[PDB]
Amino acid sequence: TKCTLKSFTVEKGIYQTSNFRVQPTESIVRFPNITNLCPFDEVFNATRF
Amino acid sequence: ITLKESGLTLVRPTQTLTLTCTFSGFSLINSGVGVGWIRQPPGKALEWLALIYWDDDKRYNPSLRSRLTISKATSKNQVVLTMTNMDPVDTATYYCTHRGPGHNTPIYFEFWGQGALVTVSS
Repeated sequence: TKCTLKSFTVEKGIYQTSNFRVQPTESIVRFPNITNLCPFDEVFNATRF
Repeated sequence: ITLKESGLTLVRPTQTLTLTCTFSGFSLINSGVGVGWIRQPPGKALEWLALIYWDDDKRYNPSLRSRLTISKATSKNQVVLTMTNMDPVDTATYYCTHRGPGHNTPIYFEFWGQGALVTVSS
């Protein structure tokens, strides 16, 4: 409170010193959900080149 | 991987021998894979008949060429060998063998059949 009022003597009263905000505790993988790829086991495991 | 031969085991002279190797465990559509035939008379050394790679490269025993015809029925997973003008010297055991891939080089004759005793007599 002294720091806000910049004064070594604070008088009787109520002062709004600061704010608080609960911090995030976690991160949740940022993802949509997949399902399928493309043809790779059909270009590298090909029978005849 | 299993192989099994079938056909006529007894045939008259001046007739034709036919054999069918029906297999299980591999397909003649992959790379490497091929199927061959090897005969051995009773009490003699082995003998090579014919060979067919996966891309249909029909190698034959030269000395035994002009008499043999090998063909495939891939749908039926079977190979057919045919030799015309059979003779009493052709009494032997006939194995059908399989040549597949290895780890750095193609394998040849890794698997054998169970034989089909062929007698040419009357």
